[PDB]
Amino acid sequence: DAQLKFANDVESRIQRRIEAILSPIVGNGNVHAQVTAQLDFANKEQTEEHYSPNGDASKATLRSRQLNISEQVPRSTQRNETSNYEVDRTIRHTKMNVGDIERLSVAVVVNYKLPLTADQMKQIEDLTREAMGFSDKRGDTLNVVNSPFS
Amino acid sequence: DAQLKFANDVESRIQRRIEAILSPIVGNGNVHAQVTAQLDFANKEQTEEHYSPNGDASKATLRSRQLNISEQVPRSTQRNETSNYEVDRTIRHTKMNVGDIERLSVAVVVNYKLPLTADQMKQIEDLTREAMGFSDKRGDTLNVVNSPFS
Amino acid sequence: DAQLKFANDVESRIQRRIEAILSPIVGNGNVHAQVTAQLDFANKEQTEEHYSPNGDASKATLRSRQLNISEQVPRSTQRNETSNYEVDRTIRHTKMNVGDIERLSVAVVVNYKLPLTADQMKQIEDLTREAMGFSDKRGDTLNVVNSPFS
Amino acid sequence: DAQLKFANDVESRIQRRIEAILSPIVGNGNVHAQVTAQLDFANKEQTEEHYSPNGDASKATLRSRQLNISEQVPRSTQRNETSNYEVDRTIRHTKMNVGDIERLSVAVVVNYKLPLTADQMKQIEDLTREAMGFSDKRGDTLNVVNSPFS
Amino acid sequence: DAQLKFANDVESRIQRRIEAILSPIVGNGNVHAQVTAQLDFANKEQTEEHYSPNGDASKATLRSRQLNISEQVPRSTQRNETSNYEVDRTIRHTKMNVGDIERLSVAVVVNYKLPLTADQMKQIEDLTREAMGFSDKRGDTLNVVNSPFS
Repeated sequence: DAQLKFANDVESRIQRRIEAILSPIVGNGNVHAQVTAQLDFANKEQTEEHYSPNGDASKATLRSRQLNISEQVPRSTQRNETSNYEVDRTIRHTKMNVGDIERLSVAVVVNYKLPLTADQMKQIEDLTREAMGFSDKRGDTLNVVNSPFS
Repeated sequence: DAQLKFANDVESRIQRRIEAILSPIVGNGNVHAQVTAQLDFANKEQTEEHYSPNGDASKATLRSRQLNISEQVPRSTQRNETSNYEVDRTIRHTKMNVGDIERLSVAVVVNYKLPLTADQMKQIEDLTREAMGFSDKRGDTLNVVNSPFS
Repeated sequence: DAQLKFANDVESRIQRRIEAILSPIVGNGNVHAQVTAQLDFANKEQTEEHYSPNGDASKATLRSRQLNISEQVPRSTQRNETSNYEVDRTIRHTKMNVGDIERLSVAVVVNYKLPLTADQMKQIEDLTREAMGFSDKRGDTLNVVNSPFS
Repeated sequence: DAQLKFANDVESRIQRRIEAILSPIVGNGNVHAQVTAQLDFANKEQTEEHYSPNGDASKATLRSRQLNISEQVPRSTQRNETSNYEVDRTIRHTKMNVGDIERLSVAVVVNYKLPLTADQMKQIEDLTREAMGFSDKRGDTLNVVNSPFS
Repeated sequence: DAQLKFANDVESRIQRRIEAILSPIVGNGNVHAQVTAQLDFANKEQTEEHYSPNGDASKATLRSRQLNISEQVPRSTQRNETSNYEVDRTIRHTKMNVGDIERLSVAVVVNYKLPLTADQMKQIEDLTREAMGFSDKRGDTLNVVNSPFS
């Protein structure tokens, strides 16, 4: 129902931003872009519970203790040891948001003026990458191609 | 719904600030910038509970104790020791805010006047970095390019 | 919602103060500054509980005691010792404030008059640092650059 | 909300005081100052509980006692000793105030008349330090610079 | 809120007193002073509980006693001794006042007439110190400087 409208709005934002940043370099209307946004709407909760290790005796936190030591001499021995500890704790209750951007894909066409060089193409690709909100974490994809218009 | 409007407002703030600081150096309208803000809306709580180590006998905090020591002479021995401790404690209840900036990305175009030199470009990049609120913690990204306008 | 307005007010205060202190040295309007304030709105509590160490017998605080000592002569021995202590205590309930400044970033442009020397630039940087409320604890950043206006 | 107004009032007080003390020496309006006050609004309580040491037998406060001593002659011995003490105590309930000054930073410009000498500059710095309410505990910072006005 | 007004009143009192005592010596209006009062508003209670030592047998206060002594002759012996004491006690409930002066700082300028000598300066400093309510306990600070007026 409304999910399509929300996705369309996000795509329109990113498209107008890319065109508005790249227009002053190449011209008024010699560039077009279309973006496809993979939105996620799955309601999601979470509850971590982290404990810091207290195995090493250097920073254990003893609340109690009992250390009995017998020794006879045929060197019989004995060593009992009860220990009650205290432990750190961290608890988060993260309730994710419905409507985030999980992945993007952008295709941009640039006009001749007649080929545009390689350095200018690379810097234009870089401007677009930075204007998208690019992130190699989400697996985003970009491809800018140069071909004469008609 | 409103998340897009809030993000648009934040982006507009940062954009107008960058342009207003960089305009007096390069000219009235010979620079443009577009920023993409990755906002986070996930409701999040937290509860730490930290304990200071009292393993070392130099600063333990004994509440009780009982130290029995027998010894016969065939040097039989014995050593019992019960200890009850007291421990420090820290407890925080951090309820994060919904609407913070998790990551930024800024693309800026500067005009010729005809190339601008390298030192001026570097100081302009540095001004922009400082005016953004840049932070290598959040993974922010900046790229300023110089190309003739049309 | 209102967080942007509060941040804008804080930034306006710091900006007007920096410009008002630096204007009489360099001129009426030959300087501009823009500041970006990283505000924190996360509601936060805390509860410390500190205990002073009473391990050393020089300043323990005994409430009770029982020290039995037997000895026979084959020098058999015995030594029992029960001890009940009293301990210091400190308890704070710190409820942090929502709306503090976690980090600042300031960019300032100064006009030619034609380069300004190095000593004057250093003292101007120092005036700005002192007028900000600078603090190397919060990780604040400052950068003042000199470039001709237009 | 109102925290900014309170901070502005405190800063105005300190600024007018510094200017009013330093004006009669250097002139009517040949000095300006701007101060940045780091105020603290975190609600804070506290509860100490101090105990004076009674380990040394020179000033213990015995409420009871029981000292049994047997001895046979093969010099067998015995010594039991129960002791009940009384201890001093101090208890404070300090509820800190919301709105104190945690740190200050002052920047002052003085006019030529043409350089002002070093001794006069040092005594002016000292007057300002004393008029601020300076304190090396809070980490306050002062810097007075001399530069011709325009 | 009102704390600033109370502090201003205290400062005005001390300032008018210092000027009124120092005026008849140096002249009608050839001296100015400005004081900065560090007031404390933290609500504070207290409860001491002091016990006088009764370890020494010279002034113990026995309520009961039981001293058994056996002796056989191989000189076997025995000595049991139970003692119940009575102890002094002092209890204060000090509820501090909100609005006391924790620290002062005074800066005074005196006019030429042309330097004023060292003895007169020292006695003027001493008059000011005595008129303040000076106290090396609170860490108060005074500095009087002589410079020509304009």
